[PDB]
Amino acid sequence: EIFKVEVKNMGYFGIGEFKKLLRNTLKFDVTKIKAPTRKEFAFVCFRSQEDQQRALEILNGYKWKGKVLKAHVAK
Ligand SMILES: [Cl-]
Ligand SMILES: [Cl-]
Ligand SMILES: [Cl-]
Ligand SMILES: [Cl-]
Ligand SMILES: [Cl-]
Ligand SMILES: [Cl-]
Ligand SMILES: [Cl-]
Ligand SMILES: [Cl-]
Ligand SMILES: [Cl-]
Ligand SMILES: [Cl-]
Ligand SMILES: [Cl-]
Ligand SMILES: [Cl-]
Ligand SMILES: [Cl-]
Ligand SMILES: [Cl-]
Ligand SMILES: [Cl-]
Ligand SMILES: [Cl-]
Ligand SMILES: [Cl-]
Ligand code: NA
Ligand code: NA
Ligand code: NA
Ligand code: NA
Ligand code: NA
Ligand code: NA
Ligand code: NA
Repeated sequence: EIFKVEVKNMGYFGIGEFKKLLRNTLKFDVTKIKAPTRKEFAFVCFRSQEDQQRALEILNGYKWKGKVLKAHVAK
């Protein structure tokens, strides 16, 4: 089943940097990322609901690449 979020207020970023944050720094089990413009927003899907819930708790308020990130569930 699908456990998706949208990360917002990202400013400019690289996909390598973002996948590092999610998978190396925060140890999320990421199944998929759609951030095609490399700015402002990224959709992410996690293998478990636990990581989706974890991503929303952590990323809301998380200072990264000069920005205070926000995140919400995505359908
Ligand atoms: Cl920026
Ligand atoms: Cl932004
Ligand atoms: Cl960029
Ligand atoms: Cl990068
Ligand atoms: Cl990039
Ligand atoms: Cl990096
Ligand atoms: Cl990081
Ligand atoms: Cl985690
Ligand atoms: Cl992907
Ligand atoms: Cl799409
Ligand atoms: Cl992408
Ligand atoms: Cl592209
Ligand atoms: Cl689950
Ligand atoms: Cl988890
Ligand atoms: Cl919050
Ligand atoms: Cl924080
Ligand atoms: Cl800063
Ligand atoms: Na934004
Ligand atoms: Na980085
Ligand atoms: Na890792
Ligand atoms: Na693309
Ligand atoms: Na748009
Ligand atoms: Na922070
Ligand atoms: Na959405």
